[PDB]
Amino acid sequence: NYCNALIHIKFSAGTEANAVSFDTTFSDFKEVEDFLHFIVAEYIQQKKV
Amino acid sequence: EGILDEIMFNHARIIRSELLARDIFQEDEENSDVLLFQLPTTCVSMAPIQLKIDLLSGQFYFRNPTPLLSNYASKIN
Repeated sequence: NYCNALIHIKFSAGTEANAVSFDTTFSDFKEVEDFLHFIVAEYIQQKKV
Repeated sequence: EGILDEIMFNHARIIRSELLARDIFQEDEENSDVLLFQLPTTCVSMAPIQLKIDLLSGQFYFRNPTPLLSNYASKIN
């Protein structure tokens, strides 16, 4: 609508080329930061396992 | 024009004072024409949202309304 910001996030885990692990939409930057932090923590845990 | 503006501001102030008396919106110290509504954005966050009154037609509006926020502002109107 020329003013609102919509962020579409597609995170594909390293399992398959088409098995999209997560695909979400966001309109609040705060939730964007929260989900980014959660994804970073999940990646760190995956690297720790 | 000045009389009309004074009547407009007085009506808006009366409505705002009624809302404050109902204790639904907290008082904004910085702006006397802005109402603060407490809403939790996340589980732990507890943040205020600024609602303002149109000086011309008198419909409540948010500063950066989300689609749900815009829908419920229209419902308020």
